[PDB]
Amino acid sequence: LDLAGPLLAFLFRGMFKNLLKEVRIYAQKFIDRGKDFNLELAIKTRIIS
Amino acid sequence: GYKFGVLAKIVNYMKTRHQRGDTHPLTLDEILDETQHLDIGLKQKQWLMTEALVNNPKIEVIDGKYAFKPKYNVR
Amino acid sequence: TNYKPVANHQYNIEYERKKKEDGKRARADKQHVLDMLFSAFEKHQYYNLKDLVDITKQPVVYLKEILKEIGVQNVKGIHKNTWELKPE
Amino acid sequence: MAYQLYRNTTLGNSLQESLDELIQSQQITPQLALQVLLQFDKAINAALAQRVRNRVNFRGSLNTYRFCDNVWTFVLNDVEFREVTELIKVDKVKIVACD
Amino acid sequence: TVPKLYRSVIEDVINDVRDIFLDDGVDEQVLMELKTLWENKLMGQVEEEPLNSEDDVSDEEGQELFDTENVVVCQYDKIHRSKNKWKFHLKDGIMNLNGRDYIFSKAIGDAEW
Amino acid sequence: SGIVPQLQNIVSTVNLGCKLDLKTIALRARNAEYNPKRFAAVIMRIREPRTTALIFSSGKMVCTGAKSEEQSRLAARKYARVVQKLGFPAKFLDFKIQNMVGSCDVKFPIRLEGLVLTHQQFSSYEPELFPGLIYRMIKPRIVLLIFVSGKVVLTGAKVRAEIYEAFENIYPILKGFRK
Amino acid sequence: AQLKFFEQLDQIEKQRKDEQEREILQLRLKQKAKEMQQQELAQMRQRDANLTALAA
Amino acid sequence: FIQMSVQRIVEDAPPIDLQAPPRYLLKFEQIYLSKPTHWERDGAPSPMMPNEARLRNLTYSAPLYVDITKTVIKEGEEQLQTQHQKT
Repeated sequence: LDLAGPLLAFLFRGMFKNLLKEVRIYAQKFIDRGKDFNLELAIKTRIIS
Repeated sequence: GYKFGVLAKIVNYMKTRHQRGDTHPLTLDEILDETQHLDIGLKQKQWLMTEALVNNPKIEVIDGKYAFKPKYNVR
Repeated sequence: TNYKPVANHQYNIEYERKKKEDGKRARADKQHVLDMLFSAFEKHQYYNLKDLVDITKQPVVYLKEILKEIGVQNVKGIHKNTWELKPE
Repeated sequence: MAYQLYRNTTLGNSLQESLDELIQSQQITPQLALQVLLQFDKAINAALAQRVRNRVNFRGSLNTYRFCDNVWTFVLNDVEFREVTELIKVDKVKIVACD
Repeated sequence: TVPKLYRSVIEDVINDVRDIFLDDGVDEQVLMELKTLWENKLMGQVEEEPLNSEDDVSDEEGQELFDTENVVVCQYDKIHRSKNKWKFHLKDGIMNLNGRDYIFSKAIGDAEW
Repeated sequence: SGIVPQLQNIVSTVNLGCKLDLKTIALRARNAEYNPKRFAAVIMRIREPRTTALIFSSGKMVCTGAKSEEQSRLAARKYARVVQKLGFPAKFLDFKIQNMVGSCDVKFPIRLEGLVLTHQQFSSYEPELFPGLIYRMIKPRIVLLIFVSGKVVLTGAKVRAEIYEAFENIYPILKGFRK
Repeated sequence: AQLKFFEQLDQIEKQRKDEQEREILQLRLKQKAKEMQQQELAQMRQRDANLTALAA
Repeated sequence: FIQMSVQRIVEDAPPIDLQAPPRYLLKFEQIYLSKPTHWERDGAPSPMMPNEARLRNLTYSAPLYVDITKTVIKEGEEQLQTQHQKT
């Protein structure tokens, strides 16, 4: 039986994979431009929320 | 690389001469002295003379001395 | 403590400082630019404009003018149409 | 083919005069003299960069200045070169700077 | 002090030119002779086009022509100016004041225009 | 009103009518500096008028720092004469005063909050960006920086008449917000 | 002159080792590349000498 | 879920490797969770009671924070490690 926990765990794993994906994209653009990147700006909270 | 941009520089010098207006053909060694090509090896110069100078359409050969063809371009 | 108010981001000020210190590329004389271009072509037969700009350290427009004067764009199977530094 | 700053100083002038004497004597070719000057420029730049570890100060007034090709040509008057160990007074000075 | 630095510079220069003297095929005695000689030598105008209406609007240009006065040659890291004053972070360099030479690493300067 | 703004800086542009070599001007001029990496023009300074001029290869020059119109014109002529003495065919063509800056004090503190509330259409007061209130006068095209200390700086004027007219217009408004 | 020629021959002897060094790995090519790089610096470095002579 | 799975998922998420030369490494270390909070239009946080959420059509959610260590290797033989607490 998949209760609230395991189901939410599956969703959260998917959304965290996403979050790291956009973090990688955002940081990669700045790194390619040669300028350092702001970690706080790299994070999209709306993904998980 | 080696021995290519020097040839390009010689050809550009010929265009500069033609913006100058000196129709009289010039000696290749004198051109080298003007363009600071003394350092380059002599064998490359000989290969240029035998092959590249004749292949270049703009270049012409008169009385054993190489210069542009005043007929090719419109006057 | 997250997203604390700040006049300018540290990365942004560092990048701006680097840009200001480096300064814009200057338009050098045609003779010197041409000599550098010919030297580069000796090292490599085919050059992309983006890397050629880095090698020459000249404004893109000025370099494009000088390169249009002599070199010619060839449409090729390497990946795209690129400049050819050989005048002919 | 280098920075070429210290040539127009006492040291560079002495080296140039010596090279001129050898050239007059045919002992050395002008290309060799130029090579010697280039090597001297490299060595002197390295030596001043490395073996000098003293700070100096100075004050005064500026009468002229010029800049071209990253070359400053300041012209100061009534300069006082102050150092912790000694103080030097000069009526006029020309500061040539490069980078 | 300064003479000792000069001797160290001599050593560096000779060591640096040895390889060139081998490359050019010249005999090594040239370096000895060079060092000997070097040491010995050391020790209502409506029509405004005409600009002639003003004269003597310049100064004597012979200072730069002479250059006989004291001369400082160095490298600059930062040079700032705020509307009156010129500020100087000149790094390691050489100075020729009254013939005697001075050596420095950090030079700080303030001047007025 | 009894108060007249006093000019702090004047900008004037003049065409020399001939192309120039910036490197040659930098090498031969007295107080000129040329950094193509930083700026594309040559910056020169003359102390007696106490002004700074930027000279471009196109032959057009901009003179700034002059406290008076006569000083600006004389400084522009002096710069042109220096360039001419350097051998170029420099002339004095279409000299014009592009912008004038004036300053003054009203000698009383001002309530910028009330002023902006009354004249929101022309006022802009953002203490976060700049402590001085920016007022955009329409009838004269003048921008006024008004400060709580009473200092007023007018800019954007082409002639001294605009500066004086703008101050005359603003003074009655400021007097109504005296603190 | 003969002695000088013999000395010169040793140059070619050691240029053989140079080839074997390419065969071990190109040293000559590397030297040529190094020479190519200096040209630009020399031109920039040179530019200063002509103007400094005019200045002083 | 909250105590074990969220933290374990964050830990198991591979470190982010970036390079394009300097290279950056991002590692998520610790999970922090505050009490359910609601932000007023003025931006002032305040605890959100479930009855208030029901009445005001809010979502009974708790802010989630991660400790993130960013290490940059500049290839200059020095690496700078900076930790952002509770991002």
